[PDB]
Amino acid sequence: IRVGCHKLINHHIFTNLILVFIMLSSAALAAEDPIRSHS
Ligand SMILES: CC(C)CCC[C@@H](C)[C@H]1CC[C@H]2[C@@H]3CC=C4C[C@@H](O)CC[C@]4(C)[C@H]3CC[C@]12C
Repeated sequence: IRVGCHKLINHHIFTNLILVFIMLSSAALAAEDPIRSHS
């Protein structure tokens, strides 16, 4: 059934966790070293 997966997508805590992961995955991009490739 597609109803079970639909409820999780349109949830209150699931959409917050995926949103805080997006703004935290960006910080992983800013911390990279551009000079030393092998670090
Ligand atoms: C968890 C991620 C996505 C957000 C936090 C990222 C920052 C705060 C973390 C990610 C990897 C970490 C680095 C991993 C390895 C080292 C080498 C060590 O000799 C000095 C600290 C240093 C340089 C860490 C500093 C903190 C660091 C840059």
